Amino acid sequence: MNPIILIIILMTVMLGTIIVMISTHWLLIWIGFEMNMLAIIPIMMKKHNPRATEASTKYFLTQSTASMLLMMAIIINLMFSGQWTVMKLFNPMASMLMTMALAMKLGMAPFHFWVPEVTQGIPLSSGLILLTWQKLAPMSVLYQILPSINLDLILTLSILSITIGGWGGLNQTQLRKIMAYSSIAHMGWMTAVLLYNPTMTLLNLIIYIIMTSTMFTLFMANSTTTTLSLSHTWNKAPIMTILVLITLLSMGGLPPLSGFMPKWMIIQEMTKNDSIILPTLMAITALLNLYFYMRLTYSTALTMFPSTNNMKMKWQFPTTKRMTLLPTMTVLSTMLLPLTPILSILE
Amino acid sequence: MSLVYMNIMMAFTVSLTGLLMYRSHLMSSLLCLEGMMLSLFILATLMILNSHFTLASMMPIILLVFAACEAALGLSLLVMVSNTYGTDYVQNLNLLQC
Amino acid sequence: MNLMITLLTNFTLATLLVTIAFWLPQLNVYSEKTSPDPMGSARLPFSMKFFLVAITFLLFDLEIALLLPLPWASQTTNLNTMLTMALLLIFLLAVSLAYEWTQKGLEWTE
Amino acid sequence: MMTYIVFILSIIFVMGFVGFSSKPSPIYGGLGLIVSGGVGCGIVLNFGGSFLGLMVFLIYLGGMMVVFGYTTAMATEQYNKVVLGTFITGLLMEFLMVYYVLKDKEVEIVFKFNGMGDWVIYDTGDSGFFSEEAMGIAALYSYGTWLVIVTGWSLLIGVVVIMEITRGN
Amino acid sequence: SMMRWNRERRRLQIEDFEARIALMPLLQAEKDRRVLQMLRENLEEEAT
Amino acid sequence: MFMINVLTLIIPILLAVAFLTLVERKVLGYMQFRKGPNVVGPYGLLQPIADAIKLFIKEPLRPATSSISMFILAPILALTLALTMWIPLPMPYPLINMNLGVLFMLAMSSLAVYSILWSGWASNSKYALIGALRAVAQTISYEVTLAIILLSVLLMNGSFTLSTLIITQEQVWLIFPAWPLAMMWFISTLAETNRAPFDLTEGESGFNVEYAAGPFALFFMAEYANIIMMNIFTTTLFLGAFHNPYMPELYTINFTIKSLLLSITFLWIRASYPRFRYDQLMHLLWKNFLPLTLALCMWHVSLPILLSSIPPQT
Amino acid sequence: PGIVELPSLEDLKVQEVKVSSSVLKAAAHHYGAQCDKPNKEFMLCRWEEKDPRRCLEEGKLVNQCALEFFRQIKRHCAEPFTEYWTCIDYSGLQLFRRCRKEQAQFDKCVLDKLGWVRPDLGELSKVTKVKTDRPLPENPYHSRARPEPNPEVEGDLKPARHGSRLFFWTM
Amino acid sequence: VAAFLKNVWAKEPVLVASFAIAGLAVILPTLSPYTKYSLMINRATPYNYPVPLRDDGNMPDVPSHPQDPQGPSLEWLKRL
Ligand SMILES: CCCCCCCCCCCCCCCCCC(=O)OC[C@H](COP(=O)([O-])OC[C@H](O)COP(=O)([O-])OC[C@H](COC(=O)CCCCCCCCCCCCCCCCC)OC(=O)CCCCCCCCCCCCCCCCC)OC(=O)CCCCCCCCCCCCCCCCC
Ligand SMILES: CCCCCCCCCCCCCCCCCC(=O)OC[C@H](COP(=O)([O-])OCC[N+](C)(C)C)OC(=O)CCCCCCCCCCCCCCCCC
Ligand SMILES: CCCCCCCCCCCCCCCCCC(=O)OC[C@H](COP(=O)(O)OCCN)OC(=O)CCCCCCCCCCCCCCCCC
Ligand SMILES: CCCCCCCCCCCCCCCCCC(=O)OC[C@H](COP(=O)(O)OCCN)OC(=O)CCCCCCCCCCCCCCCCC
Ligand SMILES: CCCCCCCCCCCCCCCCCC(=O)OC[C@H](COP(=O)(O)OCCN)OC(=O)CCCCCCCCCCCCCCCCC
Ligand SMILES: CCCCCCCCCCCCCCCCCC(=O)OC[C@H](COP(=O)(O)OCCN)OC(=O)CCCCCCCCCCCCCCCCC
Ligand SMILES: CCCCCCCCCCC1=C(C)C(=O)C(OC)=C(OC)C1=O
Repeated sequence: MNPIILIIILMTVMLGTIIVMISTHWLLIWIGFEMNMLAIIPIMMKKHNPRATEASTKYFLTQSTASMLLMMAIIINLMFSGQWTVMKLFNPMASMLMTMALAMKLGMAPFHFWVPEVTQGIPLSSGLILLTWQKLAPMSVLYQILPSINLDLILTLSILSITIGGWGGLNQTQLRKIMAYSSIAHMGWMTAVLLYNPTMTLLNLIIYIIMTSTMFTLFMANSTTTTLSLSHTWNKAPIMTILVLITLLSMGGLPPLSGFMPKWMIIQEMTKNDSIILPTLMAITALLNLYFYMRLTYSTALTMFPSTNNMKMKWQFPTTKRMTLLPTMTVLSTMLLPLTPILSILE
Repeated sequence: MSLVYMNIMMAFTVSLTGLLMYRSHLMSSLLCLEGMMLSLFILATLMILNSHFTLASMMPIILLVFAACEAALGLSLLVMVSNTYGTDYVQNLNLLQC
Repeated sequence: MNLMITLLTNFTLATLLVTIAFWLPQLNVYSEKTSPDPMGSARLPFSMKFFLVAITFLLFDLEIALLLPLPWASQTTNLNTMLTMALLLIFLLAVSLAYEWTQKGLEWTE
Repeated sequence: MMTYIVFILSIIFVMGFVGFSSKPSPIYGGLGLIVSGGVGCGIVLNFGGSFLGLMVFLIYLGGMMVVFGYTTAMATEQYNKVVLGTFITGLLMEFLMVYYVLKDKEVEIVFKFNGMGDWVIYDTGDSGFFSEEAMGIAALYSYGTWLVIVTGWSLLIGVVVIMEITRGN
Repeated sequence: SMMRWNRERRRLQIEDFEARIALMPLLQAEKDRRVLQMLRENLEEEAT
Repeated sequence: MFMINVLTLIIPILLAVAFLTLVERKVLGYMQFRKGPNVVGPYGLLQPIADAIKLFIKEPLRPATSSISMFILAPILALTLALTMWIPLPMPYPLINMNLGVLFMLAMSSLAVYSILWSGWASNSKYALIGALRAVAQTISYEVTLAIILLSVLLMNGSFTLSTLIITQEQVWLIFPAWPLAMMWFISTLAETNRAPFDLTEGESGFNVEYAAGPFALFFMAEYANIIMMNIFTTTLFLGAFHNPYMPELYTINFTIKSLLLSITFLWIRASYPRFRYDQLMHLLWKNFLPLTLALCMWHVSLPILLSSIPPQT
Repeated sequence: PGIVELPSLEDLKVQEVKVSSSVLKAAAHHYGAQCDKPNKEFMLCRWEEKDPRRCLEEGKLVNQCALEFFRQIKRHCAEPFTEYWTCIDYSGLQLFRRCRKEQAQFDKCVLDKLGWVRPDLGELSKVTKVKTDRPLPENPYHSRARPEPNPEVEGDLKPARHGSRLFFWTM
Repeated sequence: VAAFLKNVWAKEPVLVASFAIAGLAVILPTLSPYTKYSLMINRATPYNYPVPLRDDGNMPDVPSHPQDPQGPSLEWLKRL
């Protein structure tokens, strides 16, 4: 791609998400989602192979269906309220359709079935955009309509996302599908605390974006898309095994790491509202996520898989890749738990 | 409420269930998607013309234009699928199971 | 109402002439014909260029749809804003045409 | 009967969708969506949306379904039970809706719907020397500055996007 | 030529609009009595 | 009484299309230093009648169609659209006086490519389908400059009302402020009707070669109805005549003479030029007419504002 | 809810202005000049009361002052007015510009026999002021009392007592 | 700045005419003395009813009648 065209298209992706974040009219919400989808389609077809076209086709169909359900929710809101303010909705049918549309955009279960496919079909940078930046606009719309969201629906979507993202990653060896099922489980954790305390939703989103950006940046810096090529990292760059170790132990939520920070705070807000069974079962289900994280750490950091002979050639060349913000994101995704009361800046 | 809204919502649900149950062609899916858009256009239009809400009369045109651009993008994706397999059959798009 | 009558009359006269043109020479008993194209049986090769000119039509047609309320929009009292946005829409259609030019999109059907 | 005419068009509208949602072939489905666009345009025109109905013709039908039929004719090389069963299923469900809301003057599928003719919901005044819908669309250039900017930018970006993804390089 | 003639056409439009404006109070009074006539007839037949 | 008015619209359309074929053969005769038909009738006035009776008893060509239904629908759609383009035409009074008659005609002419597309797919010939796709791409290409030129002209009108376009041109023809729009408009209407030098359905297969003599004659007469109609619309749009409201036949005689001269100008352009190659009229549209059309659209937006010549809405 | 309060059919009886729209449009500028005061009293009452039932009598004054307008045309200048509205009436859009000599004869005859001056371009579209005796409505929308707002913030902003109070953090 | 202009007018007169007419359309309404009258004519066009004001007693600029001297005038439009 022309680098100017890449810059303009990424600015248009950012422009669509910012238009979702700043607008007060539902048509401009729908326009921001349309602009976001339209501009992110060339990011997914960056390498021009049939898997990228299949992934972009599946992504287009799911996001287009969600955009139509979003506009139907908007139009039913205009029926039953005669206005367009991006606020609570004035009909439970429009609220259900908008919650379904945003669950389709986030890829929350049972609308999750596109997320491990599309992330597999696209490069690591476009998968990073899809799993970090593409969550921000629907979580903003869910942030602003929470006086109308059905509790039973949002918690059903949450627990179904956490369980299916837990069981889905246990069978994987491809790293992008592992990050995609990790995405489904973490979006379940974000929407489970939305009606209780949306500041903890924003906290979980920020810590998730930091940890996912760290893991995709490590996968780009080591050029590894599979488990078994990630296991060659100790013979190529031994520091990267330490970094994937501490970041995967963070993403499982082990204290004293910072990925323990969101889910604990989520439990801290779900027991105030007299829900004990639900965050307990959520926390027990997150052990599955931690299990396949531990599988990746056993393959990469804590053991040494056998390498090949041609690795000895790559010993003579340092990494020329711009590992952008990788030490910053590595420090932030691990050593941030002593600064847990910083979360009040998200209120 | 009014009787024409029943038919326009039922049209949106019929085009929904057509778009949610693929047969073989991706073009038929795109036609169901644009039927969903057309019913949204009609429903928005009948409300805004009924309510005499003047500033939203430019709203359905916008709802047309973006979504037709969306349709263009969908057609382009279909063509790329058709330039890989020769057909736009949705069962050819199954490589991402593994 | 008069429009619907006129459409029905035009459609009925068209259907009547098509029925006459498909069934007046069927009354003859001419002969049965056995009758056993530049391409013989080769499948139609896809042209990327015909699809690109149709999509370029579709996108410029959407930009035209935006341009269509200008004879009404000239009547406004916010004329500086109206003129700025009219020139901006026609300029963005021109920038779309220029980008379609410079990346060789208008080639071999120029 | 003529007081129900928009309703009648809407019935045909729903019938037209059971045309292409059952998906016989994308070309007959294209034809069914064209007929659906024409009758939905008639529904729009009978409330006073003249400009919006001519946008359905010029831009949806004459603009976009032309490109759908054009792209479709460059595929699906020229020469079912599920289609026929789906079509009769949708038609019988729609005529049961018609029968219920005409025998009862009220129905409730998801929302409550009156069964009177939809002429009853109109306004009893005049708009003077202008169409209100024409002036609301004319306000796109005076009041709709941000909407014009984001729409024209999305169309320019859409041109760029189609030229990037249809190139293969 | 279009300058001179469209300025004349705007003046003729203002003359038509001021004829309309001068007629609107009579039409508004007749419209009010019209709709109250119809509502009183509907009320009496609802009563019977 | 209104049905009589519809019949006195659409039966003279068919008669004028019938004798336009004679006028074309005669005028193309004398421009080619020969005569046209003068044997069959006195001065050849029975040539269209004889040819209609010949074509309506010719053997049906009997194709194997991919679709029977669209093969029937394409002549029906062609004739229906070619007859409904006439009903808002103010000559001096339209049959249907509608507020948005210009946009109505632009819409109903945008729908005319489906007859070409459906007849191309309804044939089993792949080469006929390729010709249909080329003809549709040509027509939808020139519709872009139709819409933008037409918008730029109606910026001087004030509305989409076709009858207002007579009031607009009472002091001067609208070809004087808009002759570059008029000449690109005229060549774009020449390319809409697939008329020479843009007739690639006869340049070396047409989209409608599988039709029998009757239905192909119906396509042919829908095409000539479109030709006469677009010449009348161009006459109304740029050469608007004097109209005395107490004597409407003065306007009828005047627009009739101008529309006849413009149809003969179509006949005289096909007697003068070779065809374009297909990419060459694509080059003519996208790289020549469309940049000038966008530039003149900017000019005709900004020009009533800078001269204080904004036309009235009503 | 309540019962709607409609005026009786006797309260709606008035001597109508039974003339066609070309008669009204041909006399429109002199009607706006001569019948200014009851018309603007009625339209001020109509935009202030937002209820036609509260505006009936003024409306009757309109329907009383229009007739006295037309009788004074019928007593003096019936034939130039008749020729003029006939020429207006021929046009399907009822153009003023087609009928300037009949307008000139009617304006001449009215200016000589009644002294009425036809308003210039701009005058009938002016916003005028109306002296009334009816009171200004204190609640034309028939609205109830608004809810009291939430209590605002006041006072100095003290630091958080012993910090965040988040489980063990002392700041 | 002059050889390039004669070069592009020799090669591409369609595009030179296009950019020239577009440049005139951009810059010329800001240089025209009659752009003000377009605004003044569009605000002089009475689509709505001139809803009168209640005479409080102190409004010296608001007329009591259309034929009064005070109020907005259209002498500039009749004269130009
Ligand atoms: C005249 C103008 C100038 C005046 C100057 C006056 C000062 C002069 C001296 C200048 C230097 C001052 C340094 C800061 C003051 C002392 C802070 C302190 O000790 O807080 C006690 C703090 C609470 O004890 P305390 O008896 O209640 O308070 C005594 C004071 O009143 C403490 O006051 P407080 O109660 O107001 O403290 C507030 C609150 C008090 O704390 C709390 O409310 C409790 C919550 C604390 C965080 C708990 C997080 C639990 C989960 C994560 C566990 C971390 C893993 C362990 C480390 C892994 C390996 C690095 O602190 C925090 O929440 C901040 C977080 C902890 C950071 C403390 C400062 C560290 C600076 C250097 C960092 C180097 C790495 C240290 C280790 C990294 C982890 C801390 O102790 C702990 O939490 C124990 C953990 C160790 C704390 C860091 C010790 C700092 C000195 C390290 C030097 C050796 C470095 C060796 C190499 C690097 C490591 C391998
Ligand atoms: C409506 C009534 C009739 C209207 C007039 C039409 C009658 C004459 C018709 C003759 C027969 C035509 C048959 C088809 C012809 C097709 C070929 C053809 O002509 O192609 C078009 C040709 C194409 O030229 P070309 O393709 O030969 O040129 C070569 C181009 N390159 C280098 C790219 C290969 O010309 C145009 O596109 C021009 C269209 C009209 C332009 C009008 C411009 C008006 C002046 C503007 C201002 C200029 C000064 C600068 C600014 C000053 C400001 C103060
Ligand atoms: C309430 C919150 C509101 C919002 C707050 C802000 C949210 C920020 C969300 C961040 C989302 C980041 C999305 C990904 C980056 C986008 C640009 C991009 O595509 O970068 C990748 C780029 C592609 O280069 P390429 O050459 O294609 O690489 C493949 C190999 N050839 O280049 C590369 O591949 C270089 C390799 C390293 C790239 C690292 C990028 C990290 C970006 C995220 C930083 C962490 C988030 C910011 C801090 C927390 C904010 C909440
Ligand atoms: C009950 C009794 C009637 C039964 C049904 C019949 C209905 C009426 C049909 C028409 C009249 C019947 C006779 C037809 C012609 C017979 C005579 C004939 O052929 O005369 C030849 C003569 C020209 O001589 P020619 O041989 O051409 O010599 C060449 C010059 N050296 O030819 C001429 O001079 C010209 C001949 C013209 C033929 C008539 C005109 C055409 C038909 C008009 C009506 C039908 C079509 C209506 C319009 C259709 C759509 C356009
Ligand atoms: C394959 C199928 C068969 C194909 C061949 C036949 C169909 C194609 C050719 C005919 C196309 C039909 C077009 C019908 C609508 C045209 C638009 C229209 O109505 O514009 C005229 C006018 C708008 O102007 P305006 O003056 O503002 O309105 C009157 C206010 N005084 O508005 C009016 O005057 C409004 C009049 C009342 C409303 C008329 C509604 C018409 C009936 C519904 C649509 C019928 C066509 C459906 C099929 C389309 C093509 C598939
Ligand atoms: C600022 C006002 C608004 C401007 C934007 C709106 C313009 C309205 C018209 C829309 C035009 C859209 C398409 C424009 C594409 C331009 C790029 C281009 O065509 O480059 C290629 C061309 C050489 O053509 P080639 O590639 O060989 O194609 C085969 C034909 N020979 O290369 C060329 O021919 C060179 C073209 C550039 C030079 C043109 C100079 C004209 C100068 C006129 C006077 C100044 C007018 C004021 C504006 C500034 C212009 C720079
Ligand atoms: C309803 C039928 C009316 C009469 C038919 C149309 C008028 C006669 C046109 C004859 C004709 C001529 C002269 C003709 O030259 C020609 O070939 C190009 C045709 O197409 C096959 C024709 O149809």
